[PDB]
Amino acid sequence: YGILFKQEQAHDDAIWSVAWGETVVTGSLDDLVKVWKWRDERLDLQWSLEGHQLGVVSVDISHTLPIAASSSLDAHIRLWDLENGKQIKSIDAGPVDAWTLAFSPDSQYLATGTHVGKVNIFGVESGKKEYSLDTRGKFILSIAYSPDGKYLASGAIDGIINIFDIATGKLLHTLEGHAMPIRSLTFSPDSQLLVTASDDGYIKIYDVQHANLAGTLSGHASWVLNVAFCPDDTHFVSSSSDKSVKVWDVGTRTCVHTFFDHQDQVWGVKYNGNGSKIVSVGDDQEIHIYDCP
Repeated sequence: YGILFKQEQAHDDAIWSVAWGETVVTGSLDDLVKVWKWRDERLDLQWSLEGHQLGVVSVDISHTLPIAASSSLDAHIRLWDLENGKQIKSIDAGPVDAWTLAFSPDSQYLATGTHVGKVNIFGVESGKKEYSLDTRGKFILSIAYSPDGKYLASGAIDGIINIFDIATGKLLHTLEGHAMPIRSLTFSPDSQLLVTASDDGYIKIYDVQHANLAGTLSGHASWVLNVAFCPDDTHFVSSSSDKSVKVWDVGTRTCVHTFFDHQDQVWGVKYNGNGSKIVSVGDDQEIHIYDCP
């Protein structure tokens, strides 16, 4: 493991979210969505996407199509054409009704968490709200689709996690788990495990089928801001307010590596397509790319 490339001043304010598709997409409070090309060991900026009127909260990239989606504090979601750097369309989510974004496995739907306790599912082609999942709870700070397309999970500001059945729209389970905010959750590539991160500094691992807690990892000294899975289905990576990025072994439930070369909160981490690179972004406005064996 090791630091491979650093882009200083990637953005002009905090970068809260990043997605890896060759192509890295970053969302920042400076209002911009930037598209970066990872090629021959280098990162180089391709597009600077203007349109949002206020800071960007979340971004995602479609798995099948060359598009990215951003949500912003300006109450809009924008879809972006990655091939030519232009905006496809802009959707009025509503005031604080658009926090974190995620494309569905097939990129026909885009889900967003709301301040009112709902997960709003938007249609990529139609631009309209196609349906809503209701937790009946509190500010939803994280959402995740299970790769297999069977489930959606949402983590709330008061520590409640909800697992929905995406084909019936019914709430299948509601977990107490944490009592602090859950700013990130992610399903594993085989859709069997659900890993959740929390302000309490603990990462919790749930089996999805039985819905029970499998383990808890200590290792972050402050808020866990992000968790993301390695394609090889065994590793995941976490980032935190404590300025560190950690790589974990799902099987042994232990830390394999920590990177400390960030000087502020690290908000975003993802593995690339073959799990040989990790990208990290945060408050220090830098993009780091790490090499993995």
